[PDB]
Amino acid sequence: AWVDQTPRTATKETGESLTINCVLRDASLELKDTGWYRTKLGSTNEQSISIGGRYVETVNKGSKSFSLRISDLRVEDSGTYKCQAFYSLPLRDYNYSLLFRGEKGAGTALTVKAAA
Amino acid sequence: NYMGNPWTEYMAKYDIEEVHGSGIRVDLGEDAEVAGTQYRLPSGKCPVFGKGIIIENSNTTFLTPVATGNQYLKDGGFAFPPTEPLMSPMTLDEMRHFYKDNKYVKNLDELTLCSRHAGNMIPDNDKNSNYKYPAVYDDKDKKCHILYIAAQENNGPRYCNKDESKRNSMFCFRPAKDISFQNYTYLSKNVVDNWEKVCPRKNLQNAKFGLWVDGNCEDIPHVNEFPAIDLFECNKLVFELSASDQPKQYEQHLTDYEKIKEGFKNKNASMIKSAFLPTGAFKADRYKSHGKGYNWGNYNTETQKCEIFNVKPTCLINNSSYIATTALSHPIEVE
Repeated sequence: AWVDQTPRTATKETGESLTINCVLRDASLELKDTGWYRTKLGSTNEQSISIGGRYVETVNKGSKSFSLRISDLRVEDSGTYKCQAFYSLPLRDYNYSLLFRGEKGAGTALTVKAAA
Repeated sequence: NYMGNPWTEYMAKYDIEEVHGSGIRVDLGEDAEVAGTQYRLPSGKCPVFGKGIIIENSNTTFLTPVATGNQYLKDGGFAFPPTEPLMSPMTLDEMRHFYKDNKYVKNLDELTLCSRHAGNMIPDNDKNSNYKYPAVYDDKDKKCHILYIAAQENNGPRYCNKDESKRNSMFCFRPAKDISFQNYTYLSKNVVDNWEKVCPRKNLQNAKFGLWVDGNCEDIPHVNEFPAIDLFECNKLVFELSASDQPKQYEQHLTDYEKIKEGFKNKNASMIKSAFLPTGAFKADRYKSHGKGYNWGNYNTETQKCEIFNVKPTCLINNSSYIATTALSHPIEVE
């Protein structure tokens, strides 16, 4: 299973909009949960994004795809975004599912310049 | 006047406190949050060759899945229960085929691959937990075993003394390098992808660790000498005296705050939700050895004497009656 992440690069304007797409390709495992993480340039340690406000996420478990949309863009949004799938893992005894860290996206390098 | 050392690059893998960075005998060098509660877990950067866990009151081995549920015998072992599809144990090739879609991961050596794999099990549905489970890889099998229990020792004499009035039961164990563990390696979540060149593995034939002083390799000033019939016995002792993150203040009747101190996370229906917490005199840590211990041994095959030490060695002496060994090394293998 690999995570097909598009676009790979976005150069955007303050106030505009951005839609990152991720598709779980070659998955035998059902999508249970999703995660998004950014590396702002300056840092390289990866912050877990908080979905809410300008950050709106759509998950379709059926087609194992999922997407972020960032609206009204700010310069503080600049950075490399990566989505990640988390799989449900049934155990051959109980009824409860384990979570299983999936593969990560290759990334989206976003830039939100103003008048430059 | 030159203060440098032409051995420095060679001996870097024997600077165990820097390359490994955690306990060896008992590794619990990091804390991680899981569903709002901090637990201890293994965090050494180097594999531990020969290492497993002995269960004291049971006949069940530690690579047997954990308990409650009809399957691998009685009070269970330490390993992950069967999933669908089975994720533990996984063989080398099964593992490579799983991560075929990932360039970096599919090509990892068998040991970092097992560590990475083990690191994909999420603890307790906390999708964002930094907490990753350790693993044991069996080189005879090619099987990677993920460990659900990260604890390495619970066994004070007054509850755990062997099959006889212990007070009787619930879980006595200790890490060991037993002969039936020779093909095993103990892997934290942090085993580095290049351990093969920065970490110890094979013992050094015809070599004695020394200290570089004044452009000469001198004997280790301060050693403790033990009898040992063979190299295997020396390594067992070195391992026994090595870096240890065990709450090396032993507990009585097991309390919740001290269950977690030992690396436990669950009671197998919920977590171990300790609601007191150490905010006073700790620094949230006092049992992290960060690799400080008697991690090195000079085995003299003539005198059958294990010479064991607690400072990093900075050069090697050529001596045909010696074998240089470390707590991390394979207990038998020599180069």
